[PDB]
Amino acid sequence: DAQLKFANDVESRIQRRIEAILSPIVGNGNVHAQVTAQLDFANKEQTEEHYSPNGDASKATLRSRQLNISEQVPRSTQRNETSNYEVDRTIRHTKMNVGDIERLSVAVVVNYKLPLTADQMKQIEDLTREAMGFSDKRGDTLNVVNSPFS
Amino acid sequence: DAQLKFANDVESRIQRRIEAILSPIVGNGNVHAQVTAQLDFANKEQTEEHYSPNGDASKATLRSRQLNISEQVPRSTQRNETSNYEVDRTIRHTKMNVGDIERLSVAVVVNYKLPLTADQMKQIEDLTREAMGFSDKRGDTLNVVNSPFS
Amino acid sequence: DAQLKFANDVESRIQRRIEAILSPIVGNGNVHAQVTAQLDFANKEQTEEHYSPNGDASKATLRSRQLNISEQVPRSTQRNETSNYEVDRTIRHTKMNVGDIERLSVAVVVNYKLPLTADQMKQIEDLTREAMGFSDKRGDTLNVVNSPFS
Amino acid sequence: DAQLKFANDVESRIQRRIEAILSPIVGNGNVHAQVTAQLDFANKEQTEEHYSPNGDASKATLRSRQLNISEQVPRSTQRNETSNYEVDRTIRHTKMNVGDIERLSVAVVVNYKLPLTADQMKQIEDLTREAMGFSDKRGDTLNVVNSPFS
Amino acid sequence: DAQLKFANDVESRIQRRIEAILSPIVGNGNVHAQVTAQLDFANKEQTEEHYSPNGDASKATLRSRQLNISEQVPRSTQRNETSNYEVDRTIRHTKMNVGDIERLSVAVVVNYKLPLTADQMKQIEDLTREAMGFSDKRGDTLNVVNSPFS
Repeated sequence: DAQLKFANDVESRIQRRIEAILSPIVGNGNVHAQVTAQLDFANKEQTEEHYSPNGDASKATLRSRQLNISEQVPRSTQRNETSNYEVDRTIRHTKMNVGDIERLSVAVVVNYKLPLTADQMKQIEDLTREAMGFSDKRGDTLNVVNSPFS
Repeated sequence: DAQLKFANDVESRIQRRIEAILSPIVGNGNVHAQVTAQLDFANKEQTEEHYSPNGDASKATLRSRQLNISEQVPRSTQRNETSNYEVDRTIRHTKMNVGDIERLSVAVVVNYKLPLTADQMKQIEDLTREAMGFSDKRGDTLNVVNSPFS
Repeated sequence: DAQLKFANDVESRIQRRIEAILSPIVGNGNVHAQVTAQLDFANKEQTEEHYSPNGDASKATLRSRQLNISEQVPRSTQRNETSNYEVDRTIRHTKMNVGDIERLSVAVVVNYKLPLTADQMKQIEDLTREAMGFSDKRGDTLNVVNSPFS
Repeated sequence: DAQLKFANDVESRIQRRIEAILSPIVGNGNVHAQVTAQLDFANKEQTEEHYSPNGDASKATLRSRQLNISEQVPRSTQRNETSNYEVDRTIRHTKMNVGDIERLSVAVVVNYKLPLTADQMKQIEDLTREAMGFSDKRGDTLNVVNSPFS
Repeated sequence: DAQLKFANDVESRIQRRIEAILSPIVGNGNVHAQVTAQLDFANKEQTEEHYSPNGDASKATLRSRQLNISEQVPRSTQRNETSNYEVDRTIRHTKMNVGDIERLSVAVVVNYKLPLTADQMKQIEDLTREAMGFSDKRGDTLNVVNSPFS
């Protein structure tokens, strides 16, 4: 129902931003872009519970203790040891948001003026990458191609 | 719904600030910038509970104790020791805010006047970095390019 | 919602103060500054509980005691010792404030008059640092650059 | 909300005081100052509980006692000793105030008349330090610079 | 809120007193002073509980006693001794006042007439110190400087 409208709005934002940043370099209307946004709407909760290790005796936190030591001499021995500890704790209750951007894909066409060089193409690709909100974490994809218009 | 409007407002703030600081150096309208803000809306709580180590006998905090020591002479021995401790404690209840900036990305175009030199470009990049609120913690990204306008 | 307005007010205060202190040295309007304030709105509590160490017998605080000592002569021995202590205590309930400044970033442009020397630039940087409320604890950043206006 | 107004009032007080003390020496309006006050609004309580040491037998406060001593002659011995003490105590309930000054930073410009000498500059710095309410505990910072006005 | 007004009143009192005592010596209006009062508003209670030592047998206060002594002759012996004491006690409930002066700082300028000598300066400093309510306990600070007026 409304999910399509929300996705369309996000795509329109990113498209107008890319065109508005790249227009002053190449011209008024010699560039077009279309973006496809993979939105996620799955309601999601979470509850971590982290404990810091207290195995090493250097920073254990003893609340109690009992250390009995017998020794006879045929060197019989004995060593009992009860220990009650205290432990750190961290608890988060993260309730994710419905409507985030999980992945993007952008295709941009640039006009001749007649080929545009390689350095200018690379810097234009870089401007677009930075204007998208690019992130190699989400697996985003970009491809800018140069071909004469008609 | 409103998340897009809030993000648009934040982006507009940062954009107008960058342009207003960089305009007096390069000219009235010979620079443009577009920023993409990755906002986070996930409701999040937290509860730490930290304990200071009292393993070392130099600063333990004994509440009780009982130290029995027998010894016969065939040097039989014995050593019992019960200890009850007291421990420090820290407890925080951090309820994060919904609407913070998790990551930024800024693309800026500067005009010729005809190339601008390298030192001026570097100081302009540095001004922009400082005016953004840049932070290598959040993974922010900046790229300023110089190309003739049309 | 209102967080942007509060941040804008804080930034306006710091900006007007920096410009008002630096204007009489360099001129009426030959300087501009823009500041970006990283505000924190996360509601936060805390509860410390500190205990002073009473391990050393020089300043323990005994409430009770029982020290039995037997000895026979084959020098058999015995030594029992029960001890009940009293301990210091400190308890704070710190409820942090929502709306503090976690980090600042300031960019300032100064006009030619034609380069300004190095000593004057250093003292101007120092005036700005002192007028900000600078603090190397919060990780604040400052950068003042000199470039001709237009 | 109102925290900014309170901070502005405190800063105005300190600024007018510094200017009013330093004006009669250097002139009517040949000095300006701007101060940045780091105020603290975190609600804070506290509860100490101090105990004076009674380990040394020179000033213990015995409420009871029981000292049994047997001895046979093969010099067998015995010594039991129960002791009940009384201890001093101090208890404070300090509820800190919301709105104190945690740190200050002052920047002052003085006019030529043409350089002002070093001794006069040092005594002016000292007057300002004393008029601020300076304190090396809070980490306050002062810097007075001399530069011709325009 | 009102704390600033109370502090201003205290400062005005001390300032008018210092000027009124120092005026008849140096002249009608050839001296100015400005004081900065560090007031404390933290609500504070207290409860001491002091016990006088009764370890020494010279002034113990026995309520009961039981001293058994056996002796056989191989000189076997025995000595049991139970003692119940009575102890002094002092209890204060000090509820501090909100609005006391924790620290002062005074800066005074005196006019030429042309330097004023060292003895007169020292006695003027001493008059000011005595008129303040000076106290090396609170860490108060005074500095009087002589410079020509304009």
